[PDB]
Amino acid sequence: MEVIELNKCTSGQSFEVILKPPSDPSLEEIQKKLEAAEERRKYQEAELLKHLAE
Amino acid sequence: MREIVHIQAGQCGNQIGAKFWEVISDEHGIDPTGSYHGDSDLQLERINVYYNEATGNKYVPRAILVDLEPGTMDSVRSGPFGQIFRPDNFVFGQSGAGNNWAKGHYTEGAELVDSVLDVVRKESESCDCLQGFQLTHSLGGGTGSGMGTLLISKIREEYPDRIMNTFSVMPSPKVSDTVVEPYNATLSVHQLVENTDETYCIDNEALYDICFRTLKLTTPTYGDLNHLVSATMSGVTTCLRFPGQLNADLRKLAVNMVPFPRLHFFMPGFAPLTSQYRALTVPELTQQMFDSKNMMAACDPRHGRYLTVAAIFRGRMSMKEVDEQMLNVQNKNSSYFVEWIPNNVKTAVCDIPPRGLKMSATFIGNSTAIQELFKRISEQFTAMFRRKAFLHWYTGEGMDEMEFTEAESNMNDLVSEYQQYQD
Amino acid sequence: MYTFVVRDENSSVYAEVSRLLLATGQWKRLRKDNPRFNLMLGERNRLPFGRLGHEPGLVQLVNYYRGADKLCRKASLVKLIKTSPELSESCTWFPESYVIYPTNLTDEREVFLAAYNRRREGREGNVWIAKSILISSEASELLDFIDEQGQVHVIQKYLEKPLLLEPGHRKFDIRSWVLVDHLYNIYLYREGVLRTSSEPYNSANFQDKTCHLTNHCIQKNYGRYEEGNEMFFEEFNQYLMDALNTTLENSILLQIKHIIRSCLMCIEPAISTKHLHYQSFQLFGFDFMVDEELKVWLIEVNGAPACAQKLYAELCQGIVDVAISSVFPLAPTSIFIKLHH
Amino acid sequence: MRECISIHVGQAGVQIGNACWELYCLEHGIQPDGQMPSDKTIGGGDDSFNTFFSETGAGKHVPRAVFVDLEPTVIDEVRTGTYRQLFHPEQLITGKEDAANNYARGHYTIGKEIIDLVLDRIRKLADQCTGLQGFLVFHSFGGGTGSGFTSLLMERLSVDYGKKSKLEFSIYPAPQVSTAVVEPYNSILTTHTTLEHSDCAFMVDNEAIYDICRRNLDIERPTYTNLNRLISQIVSSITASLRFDGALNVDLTEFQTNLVPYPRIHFPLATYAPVISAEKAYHEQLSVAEITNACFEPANQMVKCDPRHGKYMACCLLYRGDVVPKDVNAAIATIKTKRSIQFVDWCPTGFKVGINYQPPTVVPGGDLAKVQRAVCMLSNTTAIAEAWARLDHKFDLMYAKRAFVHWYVGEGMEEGEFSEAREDMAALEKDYEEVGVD
Ligand SMILES: Nc1nc2c(ncn2[C@@H]2O[C@H](COP(=O)(O)OP(=O)(O)OP(=O)(O)O)[C@@H](O)[C@H]2O)c(=O)[nH]1
Ligand SMILES: Nc1ncnc2c1ncn2[C@@H]1O[C@H](COP(=O)(O)OP(=O)(O)CP(=O)(O)O)[C@@H](O)[C@H]1O
Ligand SMILES: Nc1nc2c(ncn2[C@@H]2O[C@H](COP(=O)(O)OP(=O)(O)O)[C@@H](O)[C@H]2O)c(=O)[nH]1
Ligand SMILES: CC(=O)N1CCC(NCCc2ccccc2)CC1
Ligand SMILES: [Ca+2]
Ligand SMILES: [Ca+2]
Ligand SMILES: [Ca+2]
Ligand SMILES: [Mg+2]
Ligand SMILES: [Mg+2]
Ligand SMILES: [Mg+2]
Repeated sequence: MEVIELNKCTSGQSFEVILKPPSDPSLEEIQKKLEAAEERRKYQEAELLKHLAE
Repeated sequence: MREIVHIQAGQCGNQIGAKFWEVISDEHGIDPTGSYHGDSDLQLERINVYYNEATGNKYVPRAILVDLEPGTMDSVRSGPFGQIFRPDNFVFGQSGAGNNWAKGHYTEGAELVDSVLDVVRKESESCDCLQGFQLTHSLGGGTGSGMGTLLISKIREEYPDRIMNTFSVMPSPKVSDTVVEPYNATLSVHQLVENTDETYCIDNEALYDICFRTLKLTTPTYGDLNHLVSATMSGVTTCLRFPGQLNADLRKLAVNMVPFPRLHFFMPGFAPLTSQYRALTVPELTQQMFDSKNMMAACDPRHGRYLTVAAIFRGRMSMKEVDEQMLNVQNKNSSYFVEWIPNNVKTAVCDIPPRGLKMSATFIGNSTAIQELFKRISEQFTAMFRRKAFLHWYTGEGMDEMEFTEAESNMNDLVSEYQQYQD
Repeated sequence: MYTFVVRDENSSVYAEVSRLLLATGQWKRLRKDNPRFNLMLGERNRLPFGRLGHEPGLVQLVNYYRGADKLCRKASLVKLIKTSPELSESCTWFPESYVIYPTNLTDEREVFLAAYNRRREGREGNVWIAKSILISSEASELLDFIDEQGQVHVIQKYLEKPLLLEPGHRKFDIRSWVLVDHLYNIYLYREGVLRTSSEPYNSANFQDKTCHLTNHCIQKNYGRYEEGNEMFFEEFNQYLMDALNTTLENSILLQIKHIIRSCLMCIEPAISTKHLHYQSFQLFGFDFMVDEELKVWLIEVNGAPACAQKLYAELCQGIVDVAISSVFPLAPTSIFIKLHH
Repeated sequence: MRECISIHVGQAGVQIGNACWELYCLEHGIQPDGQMPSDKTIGGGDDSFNTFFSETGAGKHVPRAVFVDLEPTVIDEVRTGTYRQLFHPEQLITGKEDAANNYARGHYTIGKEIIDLVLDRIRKLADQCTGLQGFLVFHSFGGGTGSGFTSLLMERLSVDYGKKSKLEFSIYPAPQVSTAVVEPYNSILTTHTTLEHSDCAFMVDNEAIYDICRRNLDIERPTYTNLNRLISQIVSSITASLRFDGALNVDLTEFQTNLVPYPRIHFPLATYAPVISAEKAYHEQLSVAEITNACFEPANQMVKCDPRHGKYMACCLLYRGDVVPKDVNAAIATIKTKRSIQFVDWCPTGFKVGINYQPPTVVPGGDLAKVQRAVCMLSNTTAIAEAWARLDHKFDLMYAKRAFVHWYVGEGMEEGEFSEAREDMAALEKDYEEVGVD
């Protein structure tokens, strides 16, 4: 039960009490995922428009 | 500004659509001439969802009336709220469809469809953000069934990413105009399976039994049946027409109601239905809402299981008590709800009750018990088709038996699909 | 109409409890995977406590106390007693025990040998017993047997002077069932059972563990003196009066009630559900030893105990009354003894 | 002085952001028009509140915040609300149609078409920062925008501000105040792609906030306003050290240092007390020990779980009000002897304490009562993994049948990302059990 690093200022204070000691994707890769998903949608909608034209 | 374009096709579609606009127009404070004379701002809050705003603070429904004969739409334009519809939005022919799906879909309907799309295109272009389309129609006739699905397939080509909802009246021999209704209904169901996001199945037999047994009406009429459809159409669209949270728009309702694309056929339910001054408690609204007698598809929910449910309570009530009774129904019948979709029963509250009711409840169910509705149609269909009876009405319009076999096969698959998820 | 689920098909105790529930016409059983349940008769291992108490409008209950394993594990019980100031290392009703990990894996090997050596020099009885069974007086045999295995073991003193029944000169042990409800009332079933050894106790041969281990399976002279080597409190009480001139309540029952209170009241802050989003109850089986001085010792604690065949009805009916209906009431002369605290 | 930019995404993010900035102004004495009579350095300054408020020559204090929603109805409230004058139009961004509770729709379909814009608006606020520390992102797990677009934003922020920290305040889904059935899907999808991009994430379970409002405030049917006023109180406690003079958690980096010894285990549990009803006749003011003891009651945690059955990696006590260090230690020593606080062996058994003398502020007319002293505890327990377990269970129930999966595939997402995200959760749950189980 020890207190350490007691800091005090006009607006408050902080301290630490110890009881016991111890024992990414690039901008390119992102723009690819996005366009891939946009392409799979374009393919799905093209198959629908092809189905409707038939 | 999430607008919806409404379409009503055929005799049944326009007679029910007329009553629908008569009901909500009253709820939103719009008189037969399109002038607003309400007292609450909640009415106008989401008024642009169904109504356009013309010069002079006028509100004109965003509705398109379609038919192949002038008889029915002439009555609408001469009816109560006849003057409210945009005069240009009446599109009709003189030939008729003779209760023939082929005529509505391939011959007579093909001649008139292009001029209907010119009106749809006009209404959509004026929409700041078009949600989608809703269509009221019967499946047993010729125009609403045959041309109705033709409009859906053609509108889909032009607005493929919007939402398509239908209120579809299913035929029953107990309330029959012609023997060919099963043919038309089966041909349409195939279309709806592929082209709509949501279809509210309104079985004329359920409506009949409710009028005869529950409402104690000795001789039900189409007028009496259309009253129940009005009350239900008003209830199921309350989520869209007033300031709310869940199922606020068409795509969001679909996301929470449709777990599998082909299984988008709902059983609507309404409460109360009195044969009338007594107050209805919250427990009573809930027991009646889920009771089969109050359901309008004529499918006993105790025969299947609910994939998802959307409940709506209208009026000034205890939202705390609403949550209690809802949880009570689910917990007291958890064997009729699939256990592999957590929290699949959603409830919404609205403070504006329907005309003449202190409070009410509208029920939207996606139950596998709807499969029995398609079983009736399939049995009635094959009874005539195995003898090729009455096919000449259709083959004489350019169709082929193969097209009938295909529609039949797709509906049987739909049934088998419901069956596997019921287990 | 309350709902419950069954997740332990092998629980004879709750198989009967579930039978009685359905017999009341007010409890409906659901599929074992249905979450809209009021009561859960859960599995033994890996019971998913983290999913309880998160169903709106549902008061959920379960037949196990999360954390109770600290009391129902050979190694965990030893560590709990030694480290809990409530029980302390000087606990008088618990045999001197030690946690010994096999050499193929803290550990208490050296601490165990310090006491063992002290006895070997003090001419005192140095007969120990390891388990997780081998009884031996040489520490070399005990430690060498745990190494041949690959799981944690515990070496505790063997009661060389156990109380022997007559006629027969035979060992025994006592089983008490203890139900702790959602409020943490400690109820002790008025009916215990003594699992006796049908073989005369022989202190000069620990190789034949038939007269030393009183388990109903090992024994099963079976059924000679009493049916199924099982003696109940009525006969055992009359025996203590005829032989020793004392009652079961005075000579033994006071100590058992003390031991049960101490153990449960100690881990109460760790397992209580008084402020939890779900509620817990659990049935316990305490096993005791009695020596020729009428002093009671704590053998172990069982977290999923079975019940004596003759008492399944009465006790199971009791589990429903004070543990299940106390939370979900239905529309005496209690069989339990409340250990107040 | 180092600046902090707040980003509010989706309805839950925006509305909660409205509650916090309302409270921030009431605390720092900033009126709805942006004026601050106490700021004697007009048009500038390097004070503590400047980390959250920019300054114009006219003396207005503008929040360093950006609001993003794919549907314009929730942010239109801000544009015409009480604090409409606080923000300039550049800070409020809105689209036409939302993500419809569809993670794929918010991440791919709609997100791809508005991601470069939001970044350009953030870049505008960054340019006003002379020493930007990082970002605080508010969003829901269940919403299509809060989940889908947030994770896309988090990736871009890591690319455009790789050296800056990022903190999340995430709303965990609760069926009692939710109607979307697919929120388990979105929750786990957003956690997978956002995990490697977040430094410290505070989860708020709506079920916890809901029960606190009914139990402590006597709100039979709480509304989002009730929930958000309470949530912003906890957020104020957590962000107070960045906005006021002090020495504990002085910058966003310190949050990771003090609360996250293991990078993948960066979800601290928050506990707050006391929550007293303003409608209460009058409450007896609780002491340091009673409110500190209350921090170990599950009933005031932001996420229901049982810390008694996990292990602590870090514990941080943040007091506001009449609190002296002497009383804090007197309460801690009282709780160690009663509570079951097991720490991981590789972490020291200890508590970092921060005390701010100004007591909590309460929005006039709100639901909370003025209290003399309040504490918020930030503890890193392995017990919070219970919330992932619950969420994972619901995911598996639906994915086994592929229920609703077609909505995501229809927005261009591949089905594989489901199991990819789920496997990452199975990995997250394995790290938690390696830390707090023997
Ligand atoms: N605490 C709190 N939770 C909210 C709030 N608003 C929504 N939620 C929760 O957030 C979840 C829904 O996500 P939203 O934020 O509404 O969705 P979104 O980010 O706007 O994305 P969209 O799907 O495009 O509308 C539900 O679980 C709600 O309970 C709020 O104001 N406060
Ligand atoms: N310290 C000790 N001294 C003497 N005998 C002991 C002893 N510990 C256990 N025994 C004997 O072993 C039996 C208890 O064994 P234990 O309970 O450890 O095995 P077990 O758990 O498989 C049976 P249960 O769990 O059902 O009681 C008692 O009947 C007793 O005779
Ligand atoms: N509920 C209801 N059903 C109707 C109404 N009119 C017709 N029907 C049903 O619809 C089918 C006839 O379709 P109909 O609308 O006349 O065909 P259409 O004019 O070619 O579109 C039959 O099954 C009738 O039972 C009505 O007003 N209400
Ligand atoms: C999943 C599923 O059932 N689908 C069928 C419904 C489809 N959306 C509606 C298409 C539309 C749009 C405008 C007019 C008419 C039709 C999506 C796929
Ligand atoms: Ca012609
Ligand atoms: Ca300044
Ligand atoms: Ca990073
Ligand atoms: Mg007709
Ligand atoms: Mg045992
Ligand atoms: Mg939204």
